[PDB]
Amino acid sequence: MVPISPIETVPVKLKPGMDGPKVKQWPLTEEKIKALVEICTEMEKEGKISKIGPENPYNTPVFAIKKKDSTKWRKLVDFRELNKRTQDFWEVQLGIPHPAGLKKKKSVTVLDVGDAYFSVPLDEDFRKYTAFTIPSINNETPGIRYQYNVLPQGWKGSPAIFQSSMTKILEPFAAQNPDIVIYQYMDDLYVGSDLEIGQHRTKIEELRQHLLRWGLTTPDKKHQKEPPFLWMGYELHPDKWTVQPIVLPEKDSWTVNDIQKLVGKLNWASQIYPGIKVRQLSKLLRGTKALTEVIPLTEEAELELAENREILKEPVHGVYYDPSKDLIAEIQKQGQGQWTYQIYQEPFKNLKTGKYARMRGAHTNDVKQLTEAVQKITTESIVIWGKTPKFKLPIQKETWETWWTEYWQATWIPEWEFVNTPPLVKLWYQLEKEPIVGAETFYVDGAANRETKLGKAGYVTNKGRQKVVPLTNTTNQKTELQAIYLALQDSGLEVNIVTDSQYALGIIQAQPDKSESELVNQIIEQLIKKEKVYLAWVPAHKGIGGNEQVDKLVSA
Amino acid sequence: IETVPVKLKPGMDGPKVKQWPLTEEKIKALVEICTEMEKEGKISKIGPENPYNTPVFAIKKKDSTKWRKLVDFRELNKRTQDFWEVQLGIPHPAGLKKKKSVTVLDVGDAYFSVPLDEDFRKYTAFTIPSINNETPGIRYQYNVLPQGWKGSPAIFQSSMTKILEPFKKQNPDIVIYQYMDDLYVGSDLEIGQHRTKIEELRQHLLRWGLEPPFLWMGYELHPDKWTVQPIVLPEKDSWTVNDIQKLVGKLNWASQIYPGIKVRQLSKLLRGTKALTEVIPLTEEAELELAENREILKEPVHGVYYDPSKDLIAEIQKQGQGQWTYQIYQEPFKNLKTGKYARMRGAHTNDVKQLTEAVQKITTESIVIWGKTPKFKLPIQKETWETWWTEYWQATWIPEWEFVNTPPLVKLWYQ
Ligand SMILES: Cc1cc(/C=C/C#N)cc(C)c1Nc1ccnc(Nc2ccc(C#N)cc2)n1
Ligand SMILES: NCCc1c(F)cccc1Cl
Ligand SMILES: [Mg+2]
Repeated sequence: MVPISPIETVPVKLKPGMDGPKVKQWPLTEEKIKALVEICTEMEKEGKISKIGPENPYNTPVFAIKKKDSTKWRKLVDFRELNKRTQDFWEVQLGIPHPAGLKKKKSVTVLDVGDAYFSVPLDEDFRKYTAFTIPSINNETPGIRYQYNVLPQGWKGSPAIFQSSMTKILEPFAAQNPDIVIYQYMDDLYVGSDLEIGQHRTKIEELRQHLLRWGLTTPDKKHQKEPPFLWMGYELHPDKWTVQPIVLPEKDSWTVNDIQKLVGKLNWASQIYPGIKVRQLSKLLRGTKALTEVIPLTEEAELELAENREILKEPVHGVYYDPSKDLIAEIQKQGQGQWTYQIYQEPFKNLKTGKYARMRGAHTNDVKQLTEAVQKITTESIVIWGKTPKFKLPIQKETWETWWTEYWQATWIPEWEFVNTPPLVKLWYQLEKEPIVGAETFYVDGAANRETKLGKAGYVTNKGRQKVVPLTNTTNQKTELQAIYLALQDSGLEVNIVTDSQYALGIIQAQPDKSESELVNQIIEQLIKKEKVYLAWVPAHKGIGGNEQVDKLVSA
Repeated sequence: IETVPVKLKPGMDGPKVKQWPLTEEKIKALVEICTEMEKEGKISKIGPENPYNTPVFAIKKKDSTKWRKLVDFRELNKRTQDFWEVQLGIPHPAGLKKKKSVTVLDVGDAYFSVPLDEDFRKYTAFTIPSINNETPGIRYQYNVLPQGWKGSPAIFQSSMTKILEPFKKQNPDIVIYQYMDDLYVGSDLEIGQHRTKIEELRQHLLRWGLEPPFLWMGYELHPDKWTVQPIVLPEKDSWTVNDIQKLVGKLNWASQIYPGIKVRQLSKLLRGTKALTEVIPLTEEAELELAENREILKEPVHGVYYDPSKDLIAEIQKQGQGQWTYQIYQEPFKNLKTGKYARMRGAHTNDVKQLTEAVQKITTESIVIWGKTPKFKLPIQKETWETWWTEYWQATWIPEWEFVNTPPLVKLWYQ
């Protein structure tokens, strides 16, 4: 015999303070019992399990499943209780590769390493916790007791320990063969390269010879699976990738659950199909979660759905990553808080696409949304390619400079260039830094009784212009905004406005161009029509005339 | 050489913090660094039975071209036991902030000569990620005292004080303070003399060591010249309506800090609905109130005291044109230090780089004065900060921070 290297075993412990499982074995038909006895005898001959004596106090349920449309049973061990008591492990499956980060490969060969899984030894001190019992015929004898010597299917630690054991085995081969890539998934090894088909198959034979150093055999009859690969919802081809078919059903009425599934398919498709939109369909899911409730589709959701159907008419593919070339990310505004982007290295050959949506919030503007989209693309790009793409953005360089130099927050976007593709992101208004000479000065104020919800809003100016408006079903904050609105509505193209509302300035200093408050929206509409606006804040109830006169008018 | 027993706090597991995305250049640098560290026995590969993790990245120290590995031990530091066994603590030297020159040295390499308790090593696990997660992340744990862990200076404290004993009694007027991986050594001599006694220090750790990659660099401070900011009011010959409104607004704010501030005579001047740019003559009564407010503002704030049992809070305001204001306090309106920066270097076009450098200099000032880092209130969106701050970081510690999303009105008053 050829000596084989043992696979080093991982020490496994139970969770602190916890003991092994002690679960009752379910009664099984005479039929299933003999089926388990034969399987376990076979497994015991192969070394996977061992019969144990009666003092081991632990037990885990064993079952026999009728493999559908066959007379053959097969054995499943219910490890749910032991898994609850087993320690946590490091899972390196958390992050999956994105296809757009992969490299083109001339050949990818698949190797089956399934019979290497039940050859990974289980830590001797932990084996006692995997004990199980085959029930006896008629319960007239003790059941046959076994425990595992190898990683059991269904146990919490088996995937991580198997992956880590294979990685350690494969490490010296990969390191000393840098002209190939190896990726493990389920019971298969995928080996890709750019080598001449003869050299490539020589590397495959050398990998088989390497794996035999631990006794791991690979089927010599080549693996069924060949490119293209169906993998994690994608199709991988040697020189291109796409998502698996995206079929939007024809339905005459739509369910909560249907719209959830529709949005999920659209979200999946948006990583290579440019311009996918989901805002109006997502608005139908607001707040509700009775999965069977029917929702009438708005006309705006019907149009967005129709637009998506056209985008999904025919297949679109992405290309793979060329590390010798820069990445370019281009972004377009779509409306209603929606943004779409493409990432490419040569023109018209996208590596991937994607979208961004306005965050939940009372007030917003296009520049902030574009900034957030840039940071989301930057982060995703670091994950997938390890570098920031260069950006093509629909905002003029002068617009950006004006924004960030004057914005109260620190803000930054990396190396970028203006692309003139409407609609352009622009600044709709900018307030003055100093009071305006020759412009009328409006001293505004508003107040409301919090019991009555009755209020007043108004202004008094240096030219003696005055207005007070009575208001119903209002609040202090609403009347303070109404007073500013009135001053904007009744002034000329240049205006100085004096207010004591910390609330209103908090909003205006955030520079919104769109709001969920129709009152803020009306103020924005007025600001856009002005040439110059200076907004001055003063503290309330100090005796500041102008504000002291009209405060008395509005709080009466 | 024999390990100090270390444990976490009661009812507290190890850190499980996700590794954040790293650039190609960073991963490469870390792979090269960790391969060396593994050969030197400083770290070991670990298996999947270790579920813990702490983020790692890589930086450039100030004025150097070699990558330094930086582990973000912030969570492990919170979870690690407090170290009062031999000493309740190192009573912070109040004389350090009074020296003419304080040089900061990276002595963290010396920590690698002391083994780490074998039962605690698993809690120092970290991962070198791969681009696009195409290969499993490389998992290590420390076998020696790690840089950036709060227990390393505590466990090394006994060895350090013996290392420095000959330098200490030959130079008794020198203040030497250790915070994390940094050694602060303050003196009152001429900078040429100062730099020479710094290099004399370096020799002592050279000698004991037999090489430290970043021991030779020095970041020089001058805490004697550190500037503060009292509240000052404008001196004008003609006051417009707008000028007086801003004055009354600033005095209203200041009256939260100084009780005796009054604004009623000045507010009476605004009685009327005049144009914002119209000049208003001050009444005698208003000028007296203004003069009395000026005198009040020349005095220290009442009831200001430092409590070592409470957090330090640091707030920062962006003032435009590359200038930034900040305040350090424990209770509102009881500022322990205020200041203003404008010299932020190599960033006239990058707001976030300027802010990152401000955070580092405020933290340094905090360490010199009180021996601990403040918790920051940052005027920035979380996603912008988290994407970029690691690109400009060059300190070996990391403070904690939260984010301000509502614009402060007080910005106007600290300008
Ligand atoms: C992540 C991954 C999944 C599969 C496969 C999973 C499955 N099923 C196969 C391999 C080899 C890899 N690993 C890598 C690493 C770098 N580049 C590539 N490029 C690449 C992969 C497949 C095809 C094809 N056809 C073309 C190029 N693959
Ligand atoms: N000049 C084409 C590449 C490029 C860049 F160098 C900087 C910003 C944007 C873009 Cl697309
Ligand atoms: Mg009022």
